[PDB]
Amino acid sequence: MTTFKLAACVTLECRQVEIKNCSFNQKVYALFYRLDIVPLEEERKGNSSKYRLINCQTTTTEAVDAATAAKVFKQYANDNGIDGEWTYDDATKTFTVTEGLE
Amino acid sequence: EVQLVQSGAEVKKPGASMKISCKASGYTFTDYSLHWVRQTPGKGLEWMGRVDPEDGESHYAQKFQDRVTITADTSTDTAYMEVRSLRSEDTAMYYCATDHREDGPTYFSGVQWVPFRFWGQGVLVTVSSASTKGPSVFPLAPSGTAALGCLVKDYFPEPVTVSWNSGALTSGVHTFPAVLQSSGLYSLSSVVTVPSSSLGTQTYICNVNHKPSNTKVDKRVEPKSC
Amino acid sequence: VFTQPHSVSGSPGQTVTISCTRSSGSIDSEYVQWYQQRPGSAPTTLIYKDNQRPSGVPDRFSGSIDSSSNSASLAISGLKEDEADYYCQSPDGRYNRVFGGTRLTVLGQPKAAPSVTLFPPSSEELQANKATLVCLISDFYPGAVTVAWKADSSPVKAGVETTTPSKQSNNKYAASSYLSLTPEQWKSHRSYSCQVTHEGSTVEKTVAPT
Ligand SMILES: *[C@@H]1O[C@H](CO)[C@@H](O)[C@H](O)[C@H]1NC(C)=O
Repeated sequence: MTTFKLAACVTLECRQVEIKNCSFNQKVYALFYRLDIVPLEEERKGNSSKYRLINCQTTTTEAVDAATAAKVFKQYANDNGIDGEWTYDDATKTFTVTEGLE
Repeated sequence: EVQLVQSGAEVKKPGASMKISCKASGYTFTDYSLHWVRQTPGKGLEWMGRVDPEDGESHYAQKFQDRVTITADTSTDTAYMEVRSLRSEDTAMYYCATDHREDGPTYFSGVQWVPFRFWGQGVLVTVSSASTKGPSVFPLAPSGTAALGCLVKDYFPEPVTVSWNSGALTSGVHTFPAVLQSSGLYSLSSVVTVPSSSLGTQTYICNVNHKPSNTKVDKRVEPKSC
Repeated sequence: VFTQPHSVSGSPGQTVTISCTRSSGSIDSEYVQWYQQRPGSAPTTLIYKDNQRPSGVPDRFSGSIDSSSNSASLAISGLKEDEADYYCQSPDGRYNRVFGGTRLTVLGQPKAAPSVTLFPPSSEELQANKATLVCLISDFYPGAVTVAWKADSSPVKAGVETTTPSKQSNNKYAASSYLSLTPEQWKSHRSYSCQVTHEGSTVEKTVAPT
C-alpha cells in the first residue's frame, strides 16, 4: 500500500536569506524566523528544503492511489471543521488543504 | 523509545544472496526514510542506500546500484535490504539507520532534522567458501576469589554471544575476543570471577549463542570432584 | 570523496581536533554531521548542521567549519571514555550521502598490570578426544603483552594460538592464549605452564593432570 498524508497547513520551500526565505503555492515568497517552521525533510545548506508551519493538523490513510485517498480526505474534511483550497504532491504523497490568500 | 532491531548474523557462499531486515518501533515509520550503511572490518562506514516507507521509492550509491535492492513493509514496519551476487569483499557489518527530528538545543533553534539519529545494532554477514560450523562449549571449572568460565570452541563464522545466568550476572564477567586459529575456525572464552565461598551455593550458567549456525547452548559450570 | 586522517591522538584533559576535507566542492554547500563509534558498537550522532549537538550530547564536543581550509572539523575537549572511531558525513544532492573515518587514540592513560588465569582441559573435552589449555590475560595497559608456554620445564611453540590485545569496556586491554593438545600429550607430562610478561615482569601459572 501507499500511505497518503493530509495537511491542514501550508508546505514551505525555504532557503537561507536564522531567517529563511520561504515560498508557498503560483509561488509567493516571504521571510520566516527559523523558529516558526518545522522540517519536512533534511535541511539543505545550499538549495531549498521543504518545511512546515508550527501550527498544523495532519491525518493519513492507505489507498490504492491518490484518487481513492482524496475520497477519504474529503470525508475527513467534511466531518471535521476543515475547509480550504486543495493541492496534491506525488513526490511526498501529501495532500494539502489551506484557506489562505483571503 | 525508538528502536531499530536488525536480523541475526549469517554466512553465505560466494555468488549467493542475502535479504537482511530491520524492524522499527517508537516512531511513525512512514515519516522517515530508512537507510543502510556497511562497514567492512577494519575499514570505515559507507552509505548503501535508502527507502522511503510511504511508497516504494528507493535510492542507492554508485557502487551498490547494481546488486542491491532496499524495500520497506509498512504493515510490519520492517525494512529489508537484499544483496545479490555476493563476493569475498562483502564481508561486513550492515547497519540500518534512520533520521529523526528534535527540538533544538536552544529556544532560538527550533525543530531540527538530525541525520542518522538512530542506528540498528548491526548484523555481521560473512562471505566465504567454508560452511557454517557450530560451537562446542566446555566448562572451565574452578580449582579468596575463584574464576570459572566457558570455552566456546571451533566455530565459524563470527560472532558469538555469551551471557551468564541469562544476563542476571554481570559483575566480574569478562568475555574475551576470539582467537582466529590457524585452521580458519574461531575459539572464544568467557570467564567470571566469583567468591569461592559461593561455589556450593550459587549455580553459574553460561548462555552461548551463535546466530550463523542458529546454535544456542546453556552450560552449567560446576567444580569437579576432589 | 571526503577524506579524514585515519588516525588522530590526544592525552587526557586536552582538546583534539579531527579534520574532514571535501575533494569535490565547498564545505559551505552541504551540512556536515559527525558520529562516534565505540569499539564493538553501533555509531552515535554527536553533531549535525555543522555545529549542533543532539539531545544528550555533552558540551565537550563541538563542530566547526573553516571555509578557507575547505575543511570541516570536530573538536573534542576534556579527553577521556572518548576513545573511539569518529566519522564525518555530508549529503550529495537530493538523494545521496557520503561518509568520511578517524580512529581517535587516547594516550598517556595510567599504566596497569595484567591479571592472569590458566585452566586445564575439561573432563568433557577429554571425553571428546581433545585437550585445550586456556590462558586468560586481562585488565592491563598499555595494550601490548607477550605470552609463552612450557610442557614441564621445556618450552613448546607448536599447538599455541594467541590473540592480539584489545580494549574491554573497562578501559584496560585483554587477551587470551590457547595450547591445543591431545589427551595423551596432556596426560604424559607432569605439569604445563603459561607465562605472561607485560612490563619488565613475568607471572607464571601452571596446571597438572591432577
Ligand atoms: C528570496 O527569493 C527570491 C526569489 O526570486 C529573491 O528574489 C529574493 O531576493 C530572495 N531574498 C529575499 C530577502 O526575498
